[PDB]
Amino acid sequence: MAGTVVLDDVELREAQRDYLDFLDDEEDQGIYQSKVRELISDNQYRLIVNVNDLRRKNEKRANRLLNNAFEELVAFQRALKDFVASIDATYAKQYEEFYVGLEGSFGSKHVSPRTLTSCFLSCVVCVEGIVTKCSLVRPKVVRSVHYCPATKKTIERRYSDLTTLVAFPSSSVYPTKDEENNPLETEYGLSVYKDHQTITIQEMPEKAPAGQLPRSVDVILDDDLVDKAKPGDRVQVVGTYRCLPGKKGGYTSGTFRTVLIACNVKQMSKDAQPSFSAEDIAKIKKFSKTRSKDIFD
Amino acid sequence: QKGLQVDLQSDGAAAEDIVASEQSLGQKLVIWGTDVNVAACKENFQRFLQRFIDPLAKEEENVGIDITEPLYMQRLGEINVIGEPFLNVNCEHIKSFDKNLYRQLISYPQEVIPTFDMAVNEIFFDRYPDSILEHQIQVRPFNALKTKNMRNLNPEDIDQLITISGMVIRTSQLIPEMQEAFFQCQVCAHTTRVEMDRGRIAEPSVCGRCHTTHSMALIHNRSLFSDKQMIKLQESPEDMPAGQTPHTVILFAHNDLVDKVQPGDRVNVTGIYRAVPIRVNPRVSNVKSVYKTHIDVIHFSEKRVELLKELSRKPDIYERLASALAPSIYEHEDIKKGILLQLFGGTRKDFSHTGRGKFRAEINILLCGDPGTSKSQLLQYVYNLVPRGQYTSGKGSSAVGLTAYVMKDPETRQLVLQTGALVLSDNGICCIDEFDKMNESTRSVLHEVMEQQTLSIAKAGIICQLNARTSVLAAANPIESQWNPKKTTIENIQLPHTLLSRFDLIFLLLDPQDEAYDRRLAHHLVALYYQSEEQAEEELLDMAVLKDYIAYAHSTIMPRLSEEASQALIEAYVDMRKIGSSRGMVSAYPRQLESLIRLAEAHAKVRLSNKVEAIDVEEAKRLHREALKQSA
Amino acid sequence: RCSILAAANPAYGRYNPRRSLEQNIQLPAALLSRFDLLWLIQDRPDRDNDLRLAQHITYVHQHSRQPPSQFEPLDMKLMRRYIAMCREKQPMVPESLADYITAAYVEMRREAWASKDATY
Amino acid sequence: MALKDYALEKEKVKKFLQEFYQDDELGKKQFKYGNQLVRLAHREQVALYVDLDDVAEDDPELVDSICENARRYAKLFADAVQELLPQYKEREVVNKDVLDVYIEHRLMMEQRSRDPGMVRSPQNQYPAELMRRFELYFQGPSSNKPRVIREVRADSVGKLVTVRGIVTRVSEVKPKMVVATYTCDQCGAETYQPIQSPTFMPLIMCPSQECQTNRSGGRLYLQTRGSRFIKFQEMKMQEHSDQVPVGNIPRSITVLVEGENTRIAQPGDHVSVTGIFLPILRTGFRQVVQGLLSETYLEAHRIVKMNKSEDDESGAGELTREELRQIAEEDFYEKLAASIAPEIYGHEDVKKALLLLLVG
Repeated sequence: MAGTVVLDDVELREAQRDYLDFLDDEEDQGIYQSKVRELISDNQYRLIVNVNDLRRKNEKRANRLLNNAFEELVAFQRALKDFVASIDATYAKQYEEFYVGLEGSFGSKHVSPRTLTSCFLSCVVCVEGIVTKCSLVRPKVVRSVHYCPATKKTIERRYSDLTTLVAFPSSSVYPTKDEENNPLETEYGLSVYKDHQTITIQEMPEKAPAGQLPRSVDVILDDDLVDKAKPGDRVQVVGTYRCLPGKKGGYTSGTFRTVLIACNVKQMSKDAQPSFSAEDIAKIKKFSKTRSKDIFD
Repeated sequence: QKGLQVDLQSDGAAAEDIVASEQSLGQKLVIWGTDVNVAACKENFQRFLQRFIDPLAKEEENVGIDITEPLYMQRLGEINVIGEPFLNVNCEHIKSFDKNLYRQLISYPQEVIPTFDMAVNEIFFDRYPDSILEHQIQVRPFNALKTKNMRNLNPEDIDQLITISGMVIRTSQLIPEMQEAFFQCQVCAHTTRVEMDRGRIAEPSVCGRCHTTHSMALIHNRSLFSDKQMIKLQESPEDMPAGQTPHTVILFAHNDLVDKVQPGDRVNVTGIYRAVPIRVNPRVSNVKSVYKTHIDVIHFSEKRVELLKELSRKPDIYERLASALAPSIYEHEDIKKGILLQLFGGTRKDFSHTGRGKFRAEINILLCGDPGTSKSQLLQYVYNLVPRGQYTSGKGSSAVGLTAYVMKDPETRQLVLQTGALVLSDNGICCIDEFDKMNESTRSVLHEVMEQQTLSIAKAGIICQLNARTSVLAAANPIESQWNPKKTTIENIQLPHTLLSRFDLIFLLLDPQDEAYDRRLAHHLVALYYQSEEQAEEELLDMAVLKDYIAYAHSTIMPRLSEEASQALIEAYVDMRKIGSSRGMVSAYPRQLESLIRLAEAHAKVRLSNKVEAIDVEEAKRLHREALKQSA
Repeated sequence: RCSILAAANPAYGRYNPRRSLEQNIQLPAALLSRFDLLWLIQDRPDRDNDLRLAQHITYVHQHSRQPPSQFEPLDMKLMRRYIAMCREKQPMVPESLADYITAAYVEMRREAWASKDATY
Repeated sequence: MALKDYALEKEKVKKFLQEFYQDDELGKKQFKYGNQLVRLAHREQVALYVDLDDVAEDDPELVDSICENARRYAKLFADAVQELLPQYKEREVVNKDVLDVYIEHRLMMEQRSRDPGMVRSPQNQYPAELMRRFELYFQGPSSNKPRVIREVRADSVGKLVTVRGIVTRVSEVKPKMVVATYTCDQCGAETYQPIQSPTFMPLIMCPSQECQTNRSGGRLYLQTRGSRFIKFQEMKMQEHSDQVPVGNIPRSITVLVEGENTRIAQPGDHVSVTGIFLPILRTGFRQVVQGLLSETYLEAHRIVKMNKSEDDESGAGELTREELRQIAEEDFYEKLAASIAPEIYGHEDVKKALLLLLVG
């Protein structure tokens, strides 16, 4: 508050034209150019992008992602949209909104959510621990097909509450505003949904001293991760702590609730498993041959 | 509602030709929204009060009103003398006169009923113009020709005359409703009657002579109010379906109709099924999508009685009716023999002049056996046939929850009482099982219900004494569900001596191990096992006669004791005292003496005779003699 | 309308003659003679029955159905679709065969009259 | 996307169910337009069955157009039948229904007021929502395969799918107001406002040619007479029991019941609900609705009663004829007793009583 929000609006005009050439050039061997022709036929939604790829080339904007994680989410919405429609435009017609995650390292900010001083505003924090409670899966409306049974016009309205993808500090109580002051209805014929599931993460109390209390922040899952966050399993999520604006009263005081927009949900003991190598082929066969009496003893 | 009348003529043209004669231009005026015209409905009702002759009217019920002469012509001198200017008009008389006027009153009683209130005043002024009362003469139509339910309410019956009979559980208090507004000026003295019709609140800002805004204060202490009694009523138990709970409709009563229908009676409710949108906020005019269904309350044959009298003279009516309650078991007729006399009980007498007003003449039968062997059909068959039967659970319900207890109610700001099950079946029969394993607290409250006939509950600052009484039956069970000849019948029954002494007769389901006993019982159930329904309505009478046989002697034949048949009760009481052997010198209380008189009144009630002879007295002691040998 | 299929358990696991037959199962007498057939699963030290118990389980490791003996397994829509067509059939017992059922009930009471420890 | 105009749709579907006889599934030219529609005008027929399978086998473009938009491609089917109602006037019988008595006198007055010279407001006329006296039922066509809510994706809604859920809890039937008739008490004029949303709009102003002269605000009165009522019903359903995978979560679904199906369905039975899936427009309540509140629900067209096995009220299903001789080729029974518990062996007399259990 309050000049940090105005500075983020200017960077939005330059952040949309940042990853447009990162996915079109042949600097990263050819991973993005080879997987683009396979995910369209499989009908997915998320693209596998490594974070370490944007550091070996030019180490300039590699640290700007940790200072403002909200501006980096808009670049993936315009880079992938102009990529699918330019290669295989036979399918990029029913879905006009996409989202890309990040896999890899995220600096040194992936610690316990405790260091919340005045130097971590509008940054990125991660809530690590053990998943306890899990909610249900509900289709979250992203790009609703606004239809009007009169003038027959299309409206592309986005929410503004720092909760969805592209949003601004305003309100989300179903406003009645419209570009032409026409009634709009959600047409589920060619709409875009999103599997929304909120889970809670609680750290283990084995490291609690004598004056500190653990925290519990909800984590929003993704779309291609259905039934991948069950209670009784540790994860590794990377979110961005934000706030929700409230219209209660004239001047907004210190009313800021807790929310976390996870950019990518990773599984360590479920989706990931210790893969074998050259040690689980030769050492196992030799252990059963040259044995002593019996290997059961 | 005050609706205007719109003429049905050609707009823009006065009269298109048509001279002298009136062709399609007569009295086409009618109320906008109703096919009933005031100028036409009034003329059709004046002839109904002068040219109506009902020769089929009785004389014992229509005392003071002539039969050959028009009935409504003699009622002109009856309204001005009763005090209240409200005439009671039956809807059945309207159908027998004009069929067109009868269909217009039920289809829309919102403007036809107020129309009748102005037609009677014109006839009343032409006979007794000097006799005046309070306000004006109003018409309260009742007794319709429709019998529907809450589930058969069609959407086309909105704002119509619907008559549905039911039972009123409880009523609300008194809610004053301000009708005509009353104001008083702060400078001068001037009264203003503002009609608050259609639920509207408005006050004039201009006075009479002062003519100053915000100078006429409101005074709600001299206007005319009206009590709003919220009366609840559900479907009648005689015509309710089995398998679902009945629906309760909220009834409203205003004017003199407040505190007229006592809670717990069967009064035919005649009202208008209206609907008003629920107002969520009394300030801002808001309309709820779910309306409130409210009803504004407005107010045997000779082909079957003669057949019941011919069977009373037959000496086999007592044996045929006793065998109809055994659809499977051939023997064991003495168990269900006393149940037939339980529905009759006897005529209740009053002795308030000697300090003993309340007195019950009902018979309480006590049973005992295996709950399932021969008592499975004697607990669910006396519930579907008898409409005054209420079934309840012993262990499933609480002790105070079965009767009338006290429960908090923050809605009315008063600790109101709640009903139960046996408190509603007055002058009938209650159904309740599990008496051997019932609650300990439930056994204590039964020391004054069927004994004192006055449920006095004075606890938690609630002084209330209920006067509900109903014959209650029981079905006990031994400690091992089997008779033990090694011990007496006293140790087998776990109930105390003060509990078993309050019952009249006593029976026990015995299963002898005799070989010839199965030859008369096992050969009967197999004979009717493969047979369908080709012999039930051929060798046994229908159930339509049993329900009509008890609904006639309970309010026509009042038997009483005499001087010869009453002397046998004294000699029979001394012989049954020195029993001994089993228990000893017992039965020295007026309990069995009072129950013996109830058996004689029940036997003479089935015979349709007020005079009790010595024949019915010998039959009363015979049933008590079989109860002694059964438990010994 | 439900068909009760009770799976009770004795007070000592297997069948052990400890006391009367009525007190062996913690259940009142109102539910003992209420059923139609009262079966019991016991165990006897016999190597003939135990030999077949260790044979059919061996074929389970190879085949997921019945062992290759003489019986064959069924599917699913066979025994239920055939038993559903006779639900509306109402058999009629003639007057000649009805006397045999009544005469058999008299002889059935002899085994319960001379032994009060079992069912009645 | 699906931005199609509605000014030309009414001129296309009208010539599909009027001047052309709809052929049945068996290829037989039924005279439904000259038998069922004749008794419809004579207050004898209540509801009429309109099978959507006859349109998919003849005009596949009309069925596929519902998937793109269902705001008008699903309600105009009853409008074409209403236009043929005045043309099917043969004999003149007196009105027996008490509801239609106070309707013929108010419509004749409007004919004497709309003379060529002074036309009144079009809102005071009866369109195609009040003059209709029938409720058509639409079965499941061939646009979507009838499946359960679990296997059907969330993006497949809004078209024309079939839900075979299970009713769990119902409510009280309340007559829903269709055409809210108003009456201005400041000039003596009326105002007809037909509404379809469950919310009610308390209109105060009277947009008429006479109320404009007052210039002070009209006072409308909600007249319950001279309108139309429909048996509205609200219930909550759940997914089918024998149509779930391995581990799932329950999901509620709102299904509206109107017409002849009201006061028949009971909680516990299995039904197959088919129709569209479109949101509602909550505009009227100035207390509950704060901003927009564009809730979405499912609209039902035809409900078919099912059970457990097959799609009919029965405890179990039946087979054919060639499959009966396979089970009835023994003396009595010997392969069914061994089929019980094929993993264990022992006590064959106990397994015999298990088969003789459901018979009773």
